[PDB]
Amino acid sequence: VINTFDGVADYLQTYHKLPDNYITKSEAQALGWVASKGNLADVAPGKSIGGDIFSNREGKLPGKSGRTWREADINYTSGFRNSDRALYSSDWLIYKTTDHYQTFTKIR
Repeated sequence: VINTFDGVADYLQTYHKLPDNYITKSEAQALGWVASKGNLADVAPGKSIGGDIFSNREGKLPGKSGRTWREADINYTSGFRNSDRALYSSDWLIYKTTDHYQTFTKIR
């Protein structure tokens, strides 16, 4: 696998977790992923980067007391990471970005 904007959006809102094909960046690193060589598909077959906390430093996403944001890679299959991300909050607001977190649009 589930790695589309709608499939992961709907899965979160429901199971309140990412599907089984997602791993955090530090877990990928441990398995041998080196960002510079784009080898995630070779060291972690069928997995995608997801579940890491996203700072929202630039305040581009809506803030709230106790609200925390996480990101997940969307549409990834192999090679270097793409520019598509699903941003999800602890209270289940879902935003999408297709331009490396420059802009955001509400999806759930």
